[PDB]
Amino acid sequence: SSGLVPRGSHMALQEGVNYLSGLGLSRLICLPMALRAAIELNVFEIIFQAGEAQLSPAEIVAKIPTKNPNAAIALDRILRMLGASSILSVTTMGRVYGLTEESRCLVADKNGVSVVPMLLFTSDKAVVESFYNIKDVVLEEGVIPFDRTHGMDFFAYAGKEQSVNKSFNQAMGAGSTIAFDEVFKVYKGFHDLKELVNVGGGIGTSLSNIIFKYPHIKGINFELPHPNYPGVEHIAGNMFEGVPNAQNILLKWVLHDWDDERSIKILQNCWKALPEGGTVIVVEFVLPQILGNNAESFNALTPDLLMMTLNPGGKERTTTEFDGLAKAAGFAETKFFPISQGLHVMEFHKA
Amino acid sequence: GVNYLSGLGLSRLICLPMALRAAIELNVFEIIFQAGPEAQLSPAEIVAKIPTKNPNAAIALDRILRMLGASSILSVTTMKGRVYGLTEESRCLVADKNGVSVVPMLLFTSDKAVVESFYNIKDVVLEEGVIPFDRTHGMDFFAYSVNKSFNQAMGAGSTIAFDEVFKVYKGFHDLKELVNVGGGIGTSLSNIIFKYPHIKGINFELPHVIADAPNYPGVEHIAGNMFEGVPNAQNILLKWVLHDWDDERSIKILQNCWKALPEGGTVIVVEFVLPQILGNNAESFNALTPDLLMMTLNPGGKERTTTEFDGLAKAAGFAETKFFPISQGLHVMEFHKAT
Repeated sequence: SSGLVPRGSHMALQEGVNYLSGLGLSRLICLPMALRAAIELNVFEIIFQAGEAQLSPAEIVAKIPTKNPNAAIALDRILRMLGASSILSVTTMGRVYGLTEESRCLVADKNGVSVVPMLLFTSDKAVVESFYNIKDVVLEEGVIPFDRTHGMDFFAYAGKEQSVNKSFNQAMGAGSTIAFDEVFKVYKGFHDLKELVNVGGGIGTSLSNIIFKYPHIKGINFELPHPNYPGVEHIAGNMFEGVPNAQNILLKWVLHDWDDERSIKILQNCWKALPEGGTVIVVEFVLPQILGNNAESFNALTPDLLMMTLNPGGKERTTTEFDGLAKAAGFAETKFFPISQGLHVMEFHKA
Repeated sequence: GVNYLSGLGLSRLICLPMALRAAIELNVFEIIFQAGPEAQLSPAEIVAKIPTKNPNAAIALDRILRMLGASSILSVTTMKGRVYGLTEESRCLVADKNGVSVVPMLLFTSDKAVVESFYNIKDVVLEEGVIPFDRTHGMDFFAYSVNKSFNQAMGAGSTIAFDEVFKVYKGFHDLKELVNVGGGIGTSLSNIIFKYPHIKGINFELPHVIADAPNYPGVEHIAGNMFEGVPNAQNILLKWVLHDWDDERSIKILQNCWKALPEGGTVIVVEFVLPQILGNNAESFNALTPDLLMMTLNPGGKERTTTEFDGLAKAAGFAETKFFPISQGLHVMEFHKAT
């Protein structure tokens, strides 16, 4: 950075509160809805296909299935908002728009994975409608905002509206693939395992991907009664009643669905299923001890608030809190492995 | 190497306005303010001022406040939990000495009926002449609680804007006569004349609106249609009118103003303007956000740059445009008829 900056004298303060600047807080609702529209119009892939390209609104709508003659002027009102917010790069000539580091993740990789399914689910109408009632969690004990908004719970609602069910399933699948891609680069604890029981989790995709990379692991997928992957045996059951005997257990985004008392009971059922020397491997985002405006913080705060609206008993936790859960279930040794951006793998070791 | 893991954090964009709305509705910002200047309060201290039975209210509240602190809407100090205070932007969420804040506008732009319509904004790109609100709710916006939210949003915004106009712009002091085009029942013009009592005021509005209007000091009511003609007067006020209309209709209004003015007369225009270069700042979003709301609610209208406003005035026959920037994208513009 060029330039010499003297400490110098103290900046003179402005007088009064300028309420006109506070009107700009309306940017907070407009930006996510503008982003959602641009995702649904495929703007980011259209830009990417052009190659550090920057495209005019006319060039972008040329690739959108519309015949609306005013499409470009309409689209520019949306793109202007994304450019002002640094989601798109802008050159003012009208304006042309390109990708930024922030928006590269909206373009699917070689294997078709991006963050788009997560973003579309977390801003889905049924979820956003329930966010209007998040304050009820403060005011009334035991109220679930989604249930109050829709008169049924999230999974009952998703079973009626298949559009919400596809959207949720694709979101969890994308997030899991993204997180495990990073886990497999950093975490070394699968290396010498011979058996792993996945407790919770769903269809068995994450476990099958572990066994692909660690072919000596014999997998068991343990799940509630409702696609068999080789080397993955499927067992139906309720983890609050018991867990099948296990050399090692995998808990991938399970504990954050449950309050402390229920998370402790899951881990106690894990403890009694393990032999001496067995391990629980926990994959979770961890709340940083000091929050700030950074990816580590928002990767924990965002699922925390979505949980508050869909399932307020669940919550995100700090490393200290995770260690507290482990000790309440009788584990005496805990190991923490930072992966990236707040994602951690934790090992709870049975004596 | 694309960082997809960090990109999952873009879901924070929907979480932040909903946490902010919850905190406004829990009255969090006024509770912090009443603790005194530079106060920072724990969640337990804030919950003690909120009527609730719930023994876990403080823990639940911290889940919302944490988000606003991490996003810089609240200031944060970490004790051994966090304490929260106001920042420059959240100070605007507390009423000032004149009783008003930006809260009504924030609550309207994130209101349920508005946000539900935002889901169909892509239909404006895809299908000619679709109005997102109409497709969402099966009827017009004015045909469609919500009317309360809308009126108070527009009233708070106008009150905040004009309190600043009056401080910065000195062009009302020596006017002798003023027509307010689209003045409603004339309240706003009456309040201008209260501040500047030498102005002779004319409230000009459609007949069914003026039918309900009371008598105000210094104000004469005249009924009619601004697209056919405007009353003769020395000066004309267009406050928040032109952004409701496309270029052709705006030029027609201004051509009617030009006809109604004497040589030397002026149109005074109060609007937010789009900056030439957009940035992550209120000067950009104070025009971008109304523009998106109109796309969802009032097709036809649009926000404009200063250069575009000059273009309208010159096309309507005015000889000079004169700009008085107020703050944060708000401008007064004078369009002068040649003498």
